[PDB]
Amino acid sequence: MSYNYVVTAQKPTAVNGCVTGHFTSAEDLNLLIAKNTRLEIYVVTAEGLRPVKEVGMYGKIAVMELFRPKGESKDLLFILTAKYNACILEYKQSGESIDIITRAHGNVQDRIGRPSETGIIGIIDPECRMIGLRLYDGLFKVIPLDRDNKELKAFNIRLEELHVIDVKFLYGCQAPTICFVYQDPQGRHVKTYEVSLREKEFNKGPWKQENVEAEASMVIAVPEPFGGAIIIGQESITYHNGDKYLAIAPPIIKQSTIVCHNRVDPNGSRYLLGDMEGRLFMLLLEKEEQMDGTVTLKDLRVELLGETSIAECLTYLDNGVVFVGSRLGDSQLVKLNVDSNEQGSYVVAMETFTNLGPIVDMCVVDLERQGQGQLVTCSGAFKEGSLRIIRNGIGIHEHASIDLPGIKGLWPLRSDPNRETDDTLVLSFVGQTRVLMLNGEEVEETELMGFVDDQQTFFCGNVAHQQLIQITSASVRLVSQEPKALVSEWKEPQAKNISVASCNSSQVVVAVGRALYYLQIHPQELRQISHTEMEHEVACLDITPLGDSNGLSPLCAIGLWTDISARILKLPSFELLHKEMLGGEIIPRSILMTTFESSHYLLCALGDGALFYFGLNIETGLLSDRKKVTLGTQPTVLRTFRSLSTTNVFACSDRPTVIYSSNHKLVFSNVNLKEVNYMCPLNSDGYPDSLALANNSTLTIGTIDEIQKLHIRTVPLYESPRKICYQEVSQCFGVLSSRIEVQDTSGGTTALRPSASTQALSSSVSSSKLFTSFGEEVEVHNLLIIDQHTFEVLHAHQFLQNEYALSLVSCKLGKDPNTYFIVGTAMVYPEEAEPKQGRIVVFQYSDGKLQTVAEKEVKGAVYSMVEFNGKLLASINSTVRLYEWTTEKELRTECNHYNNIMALYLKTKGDFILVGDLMRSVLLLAYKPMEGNFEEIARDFNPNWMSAVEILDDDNFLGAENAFNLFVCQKDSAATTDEERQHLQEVGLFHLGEFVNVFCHGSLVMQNLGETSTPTQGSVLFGTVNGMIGLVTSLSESWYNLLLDMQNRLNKVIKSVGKIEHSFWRSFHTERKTEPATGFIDGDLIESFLDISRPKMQEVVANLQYDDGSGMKREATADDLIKVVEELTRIH
Amino acid sequence: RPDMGYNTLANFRIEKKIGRGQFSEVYRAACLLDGVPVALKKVQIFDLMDAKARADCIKEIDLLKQLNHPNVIKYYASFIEDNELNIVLELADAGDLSRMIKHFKKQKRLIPERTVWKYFVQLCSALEHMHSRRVMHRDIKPANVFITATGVVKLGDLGLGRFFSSKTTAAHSLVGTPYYMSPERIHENGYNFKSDIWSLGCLLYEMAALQSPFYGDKMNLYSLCKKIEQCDYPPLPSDHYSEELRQLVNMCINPDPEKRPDVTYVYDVAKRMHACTASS
Amino acid sequence: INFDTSLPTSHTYLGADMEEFHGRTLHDDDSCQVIPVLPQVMMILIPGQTLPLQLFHPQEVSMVRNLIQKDRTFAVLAYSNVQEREAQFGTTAEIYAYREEQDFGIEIVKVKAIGRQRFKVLELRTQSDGIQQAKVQILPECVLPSTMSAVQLESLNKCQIFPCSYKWWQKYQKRKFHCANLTSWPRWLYSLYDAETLMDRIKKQLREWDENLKDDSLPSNPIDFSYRVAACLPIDDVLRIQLLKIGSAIQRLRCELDIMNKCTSLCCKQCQETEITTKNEIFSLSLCGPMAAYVNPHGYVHETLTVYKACNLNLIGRPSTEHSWFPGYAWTVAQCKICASHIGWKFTATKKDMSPQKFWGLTRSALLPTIPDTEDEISPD
Ligand SMILES: CCN[C@@H]1CC[C@H]2CC[C@@H]1N2c1ccc2c(c1)C(=O)N([C@H]1CCC(=O)NC1=O)C2=O
Repeated sequence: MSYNYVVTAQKPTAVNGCVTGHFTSAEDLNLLIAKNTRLEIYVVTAEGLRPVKEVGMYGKIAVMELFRPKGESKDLLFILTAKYNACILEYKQSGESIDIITRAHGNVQDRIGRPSETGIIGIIDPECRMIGLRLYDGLFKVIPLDRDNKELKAFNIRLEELHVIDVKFLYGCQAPTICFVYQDPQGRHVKTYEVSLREKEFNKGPWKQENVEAEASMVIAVPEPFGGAIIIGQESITYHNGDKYLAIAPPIIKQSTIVCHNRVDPNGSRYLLGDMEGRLFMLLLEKEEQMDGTVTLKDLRVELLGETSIAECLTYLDNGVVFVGSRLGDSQLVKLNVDSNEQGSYVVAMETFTNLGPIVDMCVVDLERQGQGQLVTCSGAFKEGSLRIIRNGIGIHEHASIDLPGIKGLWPLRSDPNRETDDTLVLSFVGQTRVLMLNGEEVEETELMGFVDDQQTFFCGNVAHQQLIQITSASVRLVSQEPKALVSEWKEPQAKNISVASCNSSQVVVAVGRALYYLQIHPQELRQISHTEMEHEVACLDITPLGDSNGLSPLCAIGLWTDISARILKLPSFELLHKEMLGGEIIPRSILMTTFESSHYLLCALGDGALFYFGLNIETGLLSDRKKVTLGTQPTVLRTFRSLSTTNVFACSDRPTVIYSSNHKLVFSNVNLKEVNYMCPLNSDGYPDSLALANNSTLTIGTIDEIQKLHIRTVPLYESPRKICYQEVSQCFGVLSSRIEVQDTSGGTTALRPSASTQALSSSVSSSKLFTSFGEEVEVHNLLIIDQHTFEVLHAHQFLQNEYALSLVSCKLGKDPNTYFIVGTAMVYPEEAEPKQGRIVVFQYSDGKLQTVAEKEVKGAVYSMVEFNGKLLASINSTVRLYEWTTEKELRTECNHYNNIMALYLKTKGDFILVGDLMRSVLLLAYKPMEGNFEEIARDFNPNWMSAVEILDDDNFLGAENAFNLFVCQKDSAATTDEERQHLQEVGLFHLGEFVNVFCHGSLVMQNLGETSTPTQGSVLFGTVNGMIGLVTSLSESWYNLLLDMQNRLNKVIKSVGKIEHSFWRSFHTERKTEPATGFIDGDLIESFLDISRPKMQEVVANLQYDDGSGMKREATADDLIKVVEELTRIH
Repeated sequence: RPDMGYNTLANFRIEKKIGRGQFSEVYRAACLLDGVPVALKKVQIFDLMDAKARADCIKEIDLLKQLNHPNVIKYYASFIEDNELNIVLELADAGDLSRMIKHFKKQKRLIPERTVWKYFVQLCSALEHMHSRRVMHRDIKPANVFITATGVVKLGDLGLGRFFSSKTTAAHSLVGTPYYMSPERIHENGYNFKSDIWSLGCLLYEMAALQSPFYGDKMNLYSLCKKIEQCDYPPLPSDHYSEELRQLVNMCINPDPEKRPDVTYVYDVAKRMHACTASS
Repeated sequence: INFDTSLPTSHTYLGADMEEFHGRTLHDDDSCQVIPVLPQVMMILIPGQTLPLQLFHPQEVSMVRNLIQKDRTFAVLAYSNVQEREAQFGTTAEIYAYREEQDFGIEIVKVKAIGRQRFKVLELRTQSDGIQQAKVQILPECVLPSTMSAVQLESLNKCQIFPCSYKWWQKYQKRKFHCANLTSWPRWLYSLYDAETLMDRIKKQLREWDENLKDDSLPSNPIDFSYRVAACLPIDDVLRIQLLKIGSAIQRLRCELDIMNKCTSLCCKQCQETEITTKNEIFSLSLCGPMAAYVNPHGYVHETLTVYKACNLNLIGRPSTEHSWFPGYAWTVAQCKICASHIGWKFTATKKDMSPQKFWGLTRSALLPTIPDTEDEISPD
């Protein structure tokens, strides 16, 4: 009954693996990346990092590595998913079709097994003959590399050792030896084996076990000539080759455990280390020993290089550049100059990949533009706390604002020979045309002698042959550059008037009355070379030069007032190039030939809001390309300015609709402007690459933003973000933060680094009187208040010592005129397992200060706080409690309800209450104001970890649970017996592939009625620990029946990377049971139906029976799907 | 079966027989769940009383269920099994009041005055308990006044035997001599709350003089009625008992029930008087 | 406390040792089974506990004889209301020790039973002979991976194995639940739903009741430690029912850990106000704990809780050795001061050398846990 639909509004941004090799061919330096399911292969070049390809990975990636077998001229790739789907890739490019085809694929999971505690480790044989994977404890999975085993068929070797921390294949061995450090009650020992395929078992290794550091963590198999293996722990590093043994005790590694390692030399003479905190360590090996030409170690010097972002997977790119992969920070790219030593660091940052994860709490809001959501999220962890202010659009920053009484026409003019910069921007009033001098900040209206003033400007610009054409609706009075005299004035022979003055780079063709003629700007003269009339009046005249030549326009497309059709004909003749069937009633408003990505395009923007997007042929003829994407519902105009070395044509309308093609298909990034009527580029000397926003309110000039899908901002906090809530009236945000402070021998705690809490403009410490060792860390929790414009921290509130803040709510309660910031602390002590004295504290932002105008003392710990229709519903410990905000400003408990579970989540709608604990004990309570007490309706219990929950509607409840899954719940109102009425049915199963932390109601698009409503109902968004912001919106029964019956029809044609089916990928995942996904629709797969090729769209639909409007219409062509699928893509 | 606990025969182990009335039999036994000594009272209602008489007997038994006092025999449970109403009480095997009265009679030594009031106040408290809850005894006598080695007095046989004998009034003359007959009972005027104190006065005189107020050798039931109606009993000695001892029994042993005072008057006298000889 | 706590576990009070069985029987999860039911069993049998029975009815002896050649598994219905024989859940129990004695010319068997699996009954049928056969649907023992498994970085996985225990327990949270900065919930909350931390807090209380060491006696498996605590908990029938339905042992430990916390005072079940004993006065006399199931000479158990000081009891009887459950100990019977129910006995040491001198033996079937102050008894999780 749920009938839902899930789409991705933002792909994952935090990486979980990063390698280097020669993937595309022999002579390439690839930098493969995999964030969560986005395998972003690159190519490293001196210019930087050049993207090549991104693929759709149907699975959660955890193991990735480039290995080159023998007989193969380029690196392959090993791909193993968290669902244990294993496939080995092969890059291939055939001219243009970059296809990452797969050599081998298969599943490598076994029936019974307990996944290990140290996770999953996958390593390959340096001779490229073994795949080493440790999936389950006490069992080693190895697969022989050969052409015969294309299915990755596996054989197993029983391990008599349960704990195995880190296992690595060894360098310099006749047979593949593995070296691993593993914990036993005796201690930590490093033991080896000789895995052999002939006997399908293990064998004795090159040496025995060794007693080593009590916190030995990982191995790093040093390559030849040294061989052996190096083992890094929390305290010291060691070398284990058998007879040889070296170990140094470095005092600067003691700060934190070393997690990430990388080899920056093909012979192992150096190594790159990185800890949890994200600082860089240089491990060097010295071959100073030379017995008789053979070299071995002498010392294991360790150096400190610099501080990077908190690192997960390091990688060395040539010329001392490293991609510092991160998960809870910003992925970086740093040059390791060896002579810098500017302050003690050999690290300077070059690049930064914006990372959305980890998202903890977010609020969909409208910062600037009403009616549209600009999602704000809390992202980062520890020192990398930041806010990801996502917005769906490409706005413009107007650097100028001059009031103009409805500017009806603007065009650049350059009355200055040898300038190469805009000088004049002549306007066009209803019956006048003011010419303005604008070199720097000048906005004065200076009229040239070569130009008239009592006319409506329709074409005022610059042409070659030392002639400046200022064409008005009356006549074309061509002016000069140096003398600025009227060389010629081609007037209408019958004193007629041109409806619009159209012109090219070297020719001007106007539409005088019902006839069209071409008048090129001859050198120091003006003449006409053609004269013809059309059947209907030329409402729109468009004669603009095509590519090349730059002296003539091969084709001109026009609109007929009495026909409302695209009339294309030759410029020096009258033979009709082509006629377009699309169009009627309302005449076209503007026509232009667009050359996006060297591809000819022509969108017919009408005066009623219809843009008949189409192509053109420069040589001869024209196409149809039937596609009309609504660029508004108001009169428009198509004006193109480059400003970026590309076409960049934007059609002004009541809403600003921008026409950009991503690679070869137009992506309508609907711009953010008040109301754009006409557009003209202001490329002045003081306005480089800028533009003039000509509106009906005030003529503005400025620089537009980039052509980006979702422009993401970021503001640094330098402390962990916990929660966020939007408060509209106070014009600010509220965020909970936890800066780690070091317990020194002073009785206080010093801040580690300056942060948002430390550097806030105002700080307050709580003074509540209602109720240690050196070197230890203690969290200090804060409420930070940050403005929505500049995101400056305005107040950092310091809680009591050892006080934990769990819940955030912003609302106005009861019958008061001011809204409140209310946070619930929870005093937790290391001795006390479950806290016993929380708190509820009232804040109200006003006059630049945060004050505690009210306070509440409680016995427990508060976990969730919603506003229940004017009254605050705080769930303390495991007793969901109500309140009533009184007139004395003091919370008073009204009703209580003691739960069989721990009231961790609270979601309310109308007069309902949703309660859940950390183990998926979803509870539904109904308030009865006719009695003043709570009640229970249905109570569903299931043992499984639950991340966050949200109510869809009065009947449907949605949550995110363990094992990267999404589920919905629904209570049937037709329960004939109360036993069924006491149960929450489940109908939603879905493997989201992510781990939600928060749900929020809203959308990032302009909320449009659509007259006939929309397929989707509601709009809820969910964040993630990686940043995969998505959207699930309920659907009708027949909408979901169509989409489901064609999503199954998609997968029979579109192929994935690894031949991983969609059924397997999306199916419900639990450690004990798997079930197909039902009651959900994948929007990312559904949106990918557009990019499929045309002849495949014929195989997709053959018996669909799409139409339901009085007739099945089983044919449903192909555009009927594009009618609905394109409609769907507009929700985000 | 522990599910009903004290409420089944299979839980109990019968040892011997300690009593045998006209209709009911009294046993001492224990239970193989706790072993607590008890008083099992088995009667055959199916052969002695009609259906109507059982409702009043059951309802009265329910009143005795709420009777909880250290000076009264505690009521454990009452149930029906094998067509028998089985009632389990607190067993008092240390003896009854009449045992020492005979013992002092054998010693031919008058019981000290201070000793008489020591336990008579305890019996008055027991009499106060069921009189406050509108329950009568009908069988107040030294026979069912038991004392342990601690000196604590309990009052047992709460008229259960006399409830089944209401249809055999003429049979009272063949089994023993009812020396504690009240004037309202012999005249068939019905039993009232003044009959208990009448027996108490006859009990109090017997505790002092070691004889019944209307005792007589070869004395017949007609002669018993004349003495009871005339209240002709030998006077108590004044040298061994004070005036208050003799005055108290005068009101209790009276032909007119209305003249006889309430239990609170007797109990208050019991508390004040006994405290005097405690320090004497 | 020199009682040699192994004695009550050996059940030397039943006579000669029973015949032991080595085979182990288990039913499949969610399977539909048919199992016999003992008509005269009313104990809420927590699996993982051994329950000794003595049978006197010939049908009971006939029933076990049939089961002796069979799988030796029978159900124990946890009657929420015992009067009408209504049962909604149950427990499948195996038999491993039995002994038949021809006492006084009749065949009497004394049998030890071990409970294995909780199950849901769907139909209650009674055969013509009077023996009850129950439809069985085994509840699956849900196993939960750690709450940090799905939100754990694959790089930090090498720090998740570890080598003044307070400083060590502080160092166990900060290195297993370090990834709490990714999710919305704090470090300390995540531990409250972690098995290896709940059993620590339970062991802390148990050491106040027993002088044993946790390493040997108290098990390490969260499933085992969940059933072990529940059986040896001095609780009534109702509080022990909710601990049988719970499927995941992570919930059961939180519920028991709350049962052991709030229920500081105890009262009789026929008074609901007469305090009898507390939780601090409980001390252990068996390897099973202070609680140890003994049977009365006529097939009738008496789970018993030995406490130092107990009140509101009146002493009845004389010290008789008879069948003293505590070897060397006589007893004096006590009953409730108000409701005249049988609370328990007061044992006295006949030998002055041995310890303890006096300890009260209270049957479990007449004690009611009760929160102090005035509030309803609620057990989260
Ligand atoms: C079988 C005859 N018995 C005797 C005649 C009946 C009555 C009175 C004395 C004794 N008796 C008992 C009744 C019930 C029990 C015991 C004795 C007895 O000892 N127990 C328990 C509790 C004490 C203990 O530690 N071990 C037990 O077995 C009973 O349940």
